[PDB]
Amino acid sequence: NGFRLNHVPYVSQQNERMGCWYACTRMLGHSISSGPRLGLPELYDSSGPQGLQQREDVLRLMRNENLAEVSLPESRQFSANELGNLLCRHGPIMFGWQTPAGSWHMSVLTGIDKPNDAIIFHDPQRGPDLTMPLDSFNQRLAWRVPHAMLYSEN
Amino acid sequence: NGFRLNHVPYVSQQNERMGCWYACTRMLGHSISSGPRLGLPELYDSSGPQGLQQREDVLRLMRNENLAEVSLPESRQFSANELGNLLCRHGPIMFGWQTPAGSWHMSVLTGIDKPNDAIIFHDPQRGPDLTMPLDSFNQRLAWRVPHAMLYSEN
Repeated sequence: NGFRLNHVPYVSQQNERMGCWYACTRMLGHSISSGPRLGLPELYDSSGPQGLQQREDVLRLMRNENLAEVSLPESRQFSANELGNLLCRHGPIMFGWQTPAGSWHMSVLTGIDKPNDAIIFHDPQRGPDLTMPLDSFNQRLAWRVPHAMLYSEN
Repeated sequence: NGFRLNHVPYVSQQNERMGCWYACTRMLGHSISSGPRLGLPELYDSSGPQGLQQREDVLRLMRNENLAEVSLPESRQFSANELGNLLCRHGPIMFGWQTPAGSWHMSVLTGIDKPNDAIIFHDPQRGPDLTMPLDSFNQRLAWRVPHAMLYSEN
């Protein structure tokens, strides 16, 4: 088997701005009353002075709420084993990704399905224990920001 | 809390010679018809000739039955998190350890109890899903041999 975490709890979001942020931190085990000041597009895909501000807000929360970021390969591409290895070290990982309407979303990575070359995740909108192709994850992850993948330090 | 594998099958050693070897390897998913030629003390605590031999014998078994060993840390200590990471990658892990009473035994590591700082293991002579303190595991593990902790490559 391998490379699967097994009771990462499931939390579904409230339909409010950043609803996915609160549900995802909860799946990592944190109870955090604050989050990003604007939307996901700003958080995961800003530029210039806006990018710099959003980055400062995120570092703030990361420090205060005991979250850390995954160092991102310059290739813009994880292998199954790389991801599996990170998950087994770090536990569940909250990631920002861009869906097929161009909307950004957050989900929690919980495991790797090596035979079908897929990541296993909880989606705070769509449900627990979904999979998507590893090729889709690499394509859609928020590579532009160093805070694309957050894991708990607690 | 702590990473736990939840269905490793339990196999007892009966009144068989080197019965703990056959039980542990069966708990790991293998059917292996032969085992180390000398006993447990020689497998886990030998040095000089009786030890370079048992090292050769065990590497051969590993090659033949698709088992591999965990690289032991220089510090001679594992953390709760590191053992969890190891179980997450490799599945159940059979370990050699020395009891207070002085004899060597083999057991199967299955999970970690973080809150109580303990390992969870199947003991072929004492039963399933026992725990012992992590401090005990570190004190009593067969650190002298590189094959202290074996896992399945299947």
